[PDB]
Amino acid sequence: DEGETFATEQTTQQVFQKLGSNMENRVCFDCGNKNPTWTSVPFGVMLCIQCSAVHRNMGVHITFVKSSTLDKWTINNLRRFKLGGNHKARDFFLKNNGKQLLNTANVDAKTKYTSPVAKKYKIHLDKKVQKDMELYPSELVLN
Ligand SMILES: [Zn+2]
Repeated sequence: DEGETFATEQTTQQVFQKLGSNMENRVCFDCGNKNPTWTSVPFGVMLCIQCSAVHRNMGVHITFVKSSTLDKWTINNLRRFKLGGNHKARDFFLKNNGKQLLNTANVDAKTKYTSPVAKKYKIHLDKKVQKDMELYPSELVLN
């Protein structure tokens, strides 16, 4: 549980700075609104304020949200964005015949985030996060 301490603001900023270099991470993963600063932590994706409200209403059983710029981030939570982000998520969905779920319109979020491809992705990302916790138990190392 060495990774449950809160990360420093500069580490938090550098994490989201790194994601921000990829264009996929500059648009909301659910609706494509520009410059999302909210997040769905378990899926490691960036969300606009509106979709942060959609996710919040789904319940913690499915997701929970945090602001990249207004909330304190734990080490373990930041890991999901070192290793995740919108580009990694989208690439997994494309490979796992789930491009229909990536549309910015006419997709219900609960269906999106409880689908098989979504559940396999969270497991995929969870393994990467567990490996990172074992190699880097108390600190967030960018490469
Ligand atoms: Zn959105």
